[PDB]
Amino acid sequence: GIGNKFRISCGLPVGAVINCADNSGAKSLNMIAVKNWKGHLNRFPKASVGDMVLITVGRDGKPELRRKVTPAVVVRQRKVWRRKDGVWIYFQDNAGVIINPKGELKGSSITGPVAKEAADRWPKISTTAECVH
Amino acid sequence: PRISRHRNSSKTYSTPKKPFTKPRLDAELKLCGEYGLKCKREIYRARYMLAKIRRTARNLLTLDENDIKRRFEGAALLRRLHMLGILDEEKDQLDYVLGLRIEDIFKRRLQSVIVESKLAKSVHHARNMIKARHISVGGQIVNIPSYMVRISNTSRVAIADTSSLAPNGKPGRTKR
Amino acid sequence: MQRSIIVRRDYLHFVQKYKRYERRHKHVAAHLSPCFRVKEGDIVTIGECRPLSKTIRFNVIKVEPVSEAAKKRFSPF
Amino acid sequence: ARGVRKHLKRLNAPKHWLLDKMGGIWAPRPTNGPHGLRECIPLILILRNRLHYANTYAETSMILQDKNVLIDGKPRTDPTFPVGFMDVFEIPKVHKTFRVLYDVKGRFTLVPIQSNEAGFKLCRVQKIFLGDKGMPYLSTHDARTPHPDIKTNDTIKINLKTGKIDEWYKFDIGKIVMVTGGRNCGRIGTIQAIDKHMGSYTMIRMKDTEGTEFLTRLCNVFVIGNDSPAVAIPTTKGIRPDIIKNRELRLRSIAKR
Amino acid sequence: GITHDKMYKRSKTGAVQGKWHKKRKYNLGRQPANTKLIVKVTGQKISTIRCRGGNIKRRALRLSHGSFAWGSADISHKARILQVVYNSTSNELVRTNTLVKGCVVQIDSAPFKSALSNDTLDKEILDQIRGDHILARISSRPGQVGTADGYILEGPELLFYQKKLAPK
Amino acid sequence: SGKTSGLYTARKLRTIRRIQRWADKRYRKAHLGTWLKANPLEGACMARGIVTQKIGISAKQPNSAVRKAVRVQLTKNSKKITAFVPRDGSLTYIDNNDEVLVAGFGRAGRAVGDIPGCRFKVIKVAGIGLLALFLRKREK
RNA sequence: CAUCCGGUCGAUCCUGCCGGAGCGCGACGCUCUCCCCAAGGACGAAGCCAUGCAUGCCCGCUCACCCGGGACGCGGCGGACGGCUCAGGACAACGGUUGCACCCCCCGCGGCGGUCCCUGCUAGCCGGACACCGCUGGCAACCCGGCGCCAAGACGUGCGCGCACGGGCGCGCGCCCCGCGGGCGAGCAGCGUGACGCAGCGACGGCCCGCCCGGGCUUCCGGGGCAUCACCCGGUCGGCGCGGUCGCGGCGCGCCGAGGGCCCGACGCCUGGCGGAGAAUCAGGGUUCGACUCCGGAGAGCGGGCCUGCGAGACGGCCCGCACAUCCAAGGACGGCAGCAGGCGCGGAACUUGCCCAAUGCGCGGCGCGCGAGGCAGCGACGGGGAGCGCGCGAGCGAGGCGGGCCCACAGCCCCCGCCGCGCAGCCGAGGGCAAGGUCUGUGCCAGCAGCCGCGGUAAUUCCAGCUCGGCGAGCGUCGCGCGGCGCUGCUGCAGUUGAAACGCCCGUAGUUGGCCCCCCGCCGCCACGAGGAAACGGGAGCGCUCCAGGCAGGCCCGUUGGCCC
Repeated sequence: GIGNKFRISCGLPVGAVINCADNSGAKSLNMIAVKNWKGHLNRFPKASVGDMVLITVGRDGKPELRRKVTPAVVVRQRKVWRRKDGVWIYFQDNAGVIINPKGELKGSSITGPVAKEAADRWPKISTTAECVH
Repeated sequence: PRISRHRNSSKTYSTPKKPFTKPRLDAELKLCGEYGLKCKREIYRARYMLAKIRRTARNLLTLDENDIKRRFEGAALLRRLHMLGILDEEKDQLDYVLGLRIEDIFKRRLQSVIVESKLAKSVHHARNMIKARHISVGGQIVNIPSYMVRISNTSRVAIADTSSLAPNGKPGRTKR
Repeated sequence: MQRSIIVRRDYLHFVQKYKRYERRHKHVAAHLSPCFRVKEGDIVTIGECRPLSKTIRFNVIKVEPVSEAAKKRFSPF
Repeated sequence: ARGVRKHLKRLNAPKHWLLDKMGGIWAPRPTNGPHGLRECIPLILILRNRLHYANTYAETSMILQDKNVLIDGKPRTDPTFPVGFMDVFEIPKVHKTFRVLYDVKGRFTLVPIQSNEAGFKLCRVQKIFLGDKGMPYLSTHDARTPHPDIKTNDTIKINLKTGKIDEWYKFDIGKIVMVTGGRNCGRIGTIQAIDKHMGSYTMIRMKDTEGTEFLTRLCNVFVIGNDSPAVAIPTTKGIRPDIIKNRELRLRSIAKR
Repeated sequence: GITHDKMYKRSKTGAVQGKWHKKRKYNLGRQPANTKLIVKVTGQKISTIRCRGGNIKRRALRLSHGSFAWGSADISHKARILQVVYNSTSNELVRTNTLVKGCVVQIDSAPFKSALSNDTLDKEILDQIRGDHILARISSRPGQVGTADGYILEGPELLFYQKKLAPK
Repeated sequence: SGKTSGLYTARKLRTIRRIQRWADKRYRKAHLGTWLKANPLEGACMARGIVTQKIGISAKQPNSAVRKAVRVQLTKNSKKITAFVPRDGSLTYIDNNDEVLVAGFGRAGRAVGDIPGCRFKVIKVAGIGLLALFLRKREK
């Protein structure tokens, strides 16, 4: 991730199954946890766009990816979030792209629109995404 | 592509179905000793062609005498054998072709025609002399011992014009 | 079918490995004009036509009836 | 399959051209024109191989690159331009004139002819077309394109000078006729009979001069003079020499050799 | 990718056929150019489409007017062309006003009104000539040829067709 | 039995041959396709392999000897072959898990001689033919 | 193109299969003296690719250049042909046979050749409008910008005869039918008659027509296995009205019915399924195989979708989806060796990042270049063929070497010359089948041998050695497979009492088989005879490559040949 992020409403808590934008052969990613989360008692870890999330590929996914906690990045979220320019933005579906611990993406292509916050955090996401909105 | 593929080749030598028959094997050694043959492959080529020619006469046998095909093929088959000097000139019939043996093919050898001309007085010396090309068929020097001289060229076969007997230059030990 | 009949074409196929003939049948589709009144078991004389439909490249030019049903008897007409 | 082929392999080439199997992957290919591909021979072979005038295929193109050869009285120079049946081909540098004829075996032969023979050309009449704005027209075996009392199959003696109808050889029983296609090409005989069958492929029966009734398809029949050859016939008169008569000729040739 | 290739069709025995080739250009098909009646003319855009062998076809897509002929008197004149009445294959196409050969149409009687003065020239076309619209069917392929000529309906087709559409 | 011989019985004769031609064990092995799928040497004269272990097999009686052999895992099908190394003392030439080419004993998938369960035999070890090693024509 | 022998027993005769015996064609081991000829990364990976190359040719204009030497761009033609490989595809492809009165087709060849205008014309023949090129510039690269200017046998416009004319029209033969043409086997044509359109080509006449060369389809017959697949299909099957196409058609659409297939095996499924020409093996009949030469198909990582063109649903075009990549300055860019070498993966297995268009063609235009097509060399025991390792009393080379001659795109190799002259063998066996020791060593059911039967247990004809001898031969052994063997697949031509095997019995539908009998034709089938439809290939005529495997050559010539059959 690059630079200092800005707090944005964190739509996805743990347990949030999110569709997979990348063509790596995963269809739906199950969020085990959020990278960088010191949390208070009882608070489910929550993540927004541009946040790295440990996910597990579901039964529908190709077997090689399945059964390993893997890192991913949230690229779209249904929850409306306010940009510091007063733009309240939301997406049709919550989505994630599977990425190595370094930043490289496991899938060659990212499908559909991608949020600016993810695009700024990850340079590879910015180049791959056809549309950053 | 590559007309080298278009060029053709044929199997001229047939091995015995029965490989080890002591009576046939010894007779082949006699033929090899008497006619100065190099290996039993040499004999096989002659045996194959004796068979095919006799088979052609047998094919002509099932044709009526003077059948357009029978007359055309019959004339040609007889012609080639007496042209080479293998079959009796006067007979010119299919039945006489049926009696031909590999001895006739052996007699056509240039190295064979020399021992009858007394040039080398040994099939093994004739073979040796042909290798050094000291025998010429009518203006053609021959390095190969199976020239298969046609009947007319028996008069032509003689010691080579190149240094040998009645020498053009110095031949062999006189040279060396 | 309306304005269409199926013409069974009986024929023999010679086998050379065994010198016997095996009986075959080929059905052909023929467009029939109302001028032809056609009943099953009759014998028709078909002719070639530019394809009228998916299975019809043949038209009827003459129809010959037979009394009742003359059995079948595999006749390569 | 994509577009038109512009090559002809040596094995693909018709047998009549007699191009050697080895020494060449592919024979030359004719151009679309007066004669068809298997109904015509290449001009390059007629000079380069048949006459041996051109040492290489390219040096046959050189000979006609500068005008030096003519077909049917017209320069018609292209090297692979089709040269087919009854063609007046003349080499004026050699001062020789040759009708392209069919040999009894069936191959094409260049036979020397008189200047009077060069004066006229023989071509079969194809079916009359009614096109070109209703003006009646009819095509030839050489595709050249009238006289009302004429039918198909008859041979017109086009002059190549007038470029007009001259003596029309009507197709009827008893005319001395040549066979263009089939196994007995080159043989000359009067047509004994014709059986149409009112369908297609009219049968042709031909009595030869020696009484052997040879036969062919009615399309492959060429008229050669309504009465008399009316052409320079190569010295075989379509007698059909037999395989043994051919062995006699060959063996006397070897005797002379 | 439209094609009329038979490979994509099943056999007489209802059997799937193995696809031995990808779609080929020769068996290609092109979008149906639906000729559209302009209705009030207060535009005739006719397209031209490259064909096989560098040939040409004219595709009518919107047009009004066109040559018509009164077969009974054998007089032929251009006509304005009014709404399509009847399509014989669809009731929607008539309302849409797409033009295709076999579609019966109304035409203005004003060019052919010159025969009202004449008498005993049939009776049916006499009443249509008196009326604003004449019953007529199209005889030209508007889409392929690019023109939509037609014949004024006369006698039996007119008898059957009038019964088919006009009465309520 | 009349062996159906009528002028119109030519489908019956053909049908009988195709069904009863499968009875022959040799035609069955050749054209069933079962050998091809199950053959360690599937349509191959020979194959490369690693020696699983060097284990002698006791010969079938009457003959009594320990015929030194090597179990071999094939690179192509990962199947284990028991291959008899031939001649005298040639097992020593082989080391465990050495490259080995193995060819069938010559009975077309059948065991040859007293060796029990030996559909194949070793021809080459680590690039050198065992006879060449045996005669010392080519050393290891 | 007609052949067996070894193996069940104490012996015998059988059945029965095992093993030998020959051939082909790939691996594999050991060895090869040459010369000639020659296959060559198909074989469950149509897997992936670094590098270089595989389609250019000309000027139609030339204002630069600089003497027509003539680039650079536009312009024309070709890049669809050619090379590659069999992935797919089982009433399909492919082959013979048909049809287009259901059609499309550049070049070329042989012809026709009135092109309305209101007009508007410059028609002694016209416009504007750009590349190139300057002039300033971007970009890491790729790739292009703007400016300014000028061309074309480029393109746009444009007179031009009312048998003007592309198209598409409406209308023009008939009397039961069947017999003349411009016709045909057949109402097909080509127009006259009344409209519409204003198509081409026209700024160096082609509009157009035919022939033809290919296609596009189409007819008929042939066209894998499986019943542990018996019931299938639902635009599927007919008809009708449109579209759409080059065109016919459920080819798409509406509409209307109820079909179409099948124990004469449908449908479904599978295939380490290209098909035929052909190949291998062989008395006859069969069997087996169809990567590659020739032809036809089909594809160019995978699906689609396309414009250009006369023709491609093109991939050495483009566009997109899907993989898998490369360049990178991180912004972006840019792929495709089932072309040729060469790399890699894999497999037991398969060649040089080699040289030239001179032939053999083809592309481009009358004046010569382009081609990893093709040729030529290199590797090359796939294999085929020809000679060697002696001979002589002392006769003599060729294998080589070195200069020539000559060959060759140049080399080379061969051969011919002169000189110098270096002959030079292996690989399996001897108990039998099956050819060749009633010899000495070792060893002692060990080691080993042995396709098969068998040998080895301290005197082995069978092992390890020596010795001899045999068989083949610059080849010999080994493994896999096909064929023969094997009449052990049986149509010819097998068996079922007891060696394997008559359903326990009976009716029975398909299926198959049906006494005689009519002479005299009609359809059958059948048989003969034609006709027409590529060769190579198999055979075969003719022919001295020095002989040969070869090749269609050759020779003081059939009209020199190259027939003729398949």
